[PDB]
Amino acid sequence: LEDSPQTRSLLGVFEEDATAISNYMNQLYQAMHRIYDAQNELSAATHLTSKLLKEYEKQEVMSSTLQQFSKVIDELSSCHAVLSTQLADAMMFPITQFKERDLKEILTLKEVFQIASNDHDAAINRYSRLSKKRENDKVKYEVTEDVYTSRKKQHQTMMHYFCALNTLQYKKKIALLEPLLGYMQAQISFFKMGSENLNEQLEEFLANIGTSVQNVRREMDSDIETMQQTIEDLE
Amino acid sequence: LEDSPQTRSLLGVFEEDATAISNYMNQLYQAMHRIYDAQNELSAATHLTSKLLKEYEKQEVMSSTLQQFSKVIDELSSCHAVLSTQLADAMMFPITQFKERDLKEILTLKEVFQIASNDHDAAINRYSRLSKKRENDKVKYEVTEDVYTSRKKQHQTMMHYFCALNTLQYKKKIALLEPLLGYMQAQISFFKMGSENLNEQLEEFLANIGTSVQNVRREMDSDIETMQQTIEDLE
Repeated sequence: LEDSPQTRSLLGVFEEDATAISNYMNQLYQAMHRIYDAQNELSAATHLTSKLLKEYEKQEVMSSTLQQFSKVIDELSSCHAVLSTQLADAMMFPITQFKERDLKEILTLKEVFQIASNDHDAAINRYSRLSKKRENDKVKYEVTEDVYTSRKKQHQTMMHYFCALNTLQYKKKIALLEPLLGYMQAQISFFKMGSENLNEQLEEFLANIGTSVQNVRREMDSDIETMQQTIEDLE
Repeated sequence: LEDSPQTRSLLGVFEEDATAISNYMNQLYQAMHRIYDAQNELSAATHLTSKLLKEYEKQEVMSSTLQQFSKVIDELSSCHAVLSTQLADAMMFPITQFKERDLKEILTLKEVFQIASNDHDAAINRYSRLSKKRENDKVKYEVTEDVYTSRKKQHQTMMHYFCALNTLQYKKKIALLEPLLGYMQAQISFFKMGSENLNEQLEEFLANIGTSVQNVRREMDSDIETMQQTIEDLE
């Protein structure tokens, strides 16, 4: 990449690609952010539900059954809370930093280059203006010098910008794969830990509660017939 | 429960207890509803993220890596979606019906009793009014008959109300245990199915992506030194 024409040409392609990269990563940032918010809210609601079950007693066999449910639910809420903090740290942080630091840096340097470029166009236009007239040896030297200094400035800001565009090609891949790896690793711990808490003893408990429920339903139907009898007698 | 005084007394206790039951179940309804909404949003955001990863190609080795992530994520989004529909059906439905049908029925019957009671007070007051004066054999018979019919009406609405208060004692237990059992059963399938999708081959894939990421980081650092050299030459 020997000269300015070629580099400027390649800069345009890197810039168009950086625009597509920004559009896709912003969409990914938004989707992941919805996952993060939902998992955070799900942890809080699951912990609130376990908290409420404990508060039942603050109005006894039911009390105790609710305590066991509350204990299992609190274990699952811990899984959800650890997953939330790992999603924030290993998934949200990387995609957020790519958007807030890298993509912003690209726009900033693009603008610094735009201004240095406007400044050089002004010097070239002023050179054209002063070329059309008989004038000072001094202003001639100055207008020429301004072309050189404004072009050097334009070139330097262009390369600062092109270097970041080139590095963006790498950050793009890292910022795509890092949050996905972080997300997946956190899910593996969450499903494994949760799944172990949900054992065969817990299933025995659930089967028995199921039976307790069917029994209450039967007793209800039977006591409704007594109460209807009691109503007729009182009438 | 031989007579009206006793029954009315016991009705007051059932009514106070129904008020405490409504306050607690409404709080439980609200907590569970937050769990339901969060799990629904989490399923949609997880499926949207897998959808976006597939769309990457619609701008190749990255393409393929993103496809594998998208496949694993779509499997987890299926777990989340089945859990959502089971939470709606086995947890939200029972606590919702207890609140929208049972608790509402209690308030309705309580009001029907309140009006029948106001009507009897009016007949008793009218009996007092007509007792203080020399008047018709007919109005006397009528005002007496109105006391009897308004009291019978008051008593019947009272018993309709007391029977529902008594049955509420059973529904209360069923509506507490049913959603909790439904919730827990759905969680067991979700963690088991999810956990199996997250196997040792998937862990091999993740370890290799981790390596791919560290390699991109190295290549980046190295290509940045080349680009800085290229910049100096172009200047």
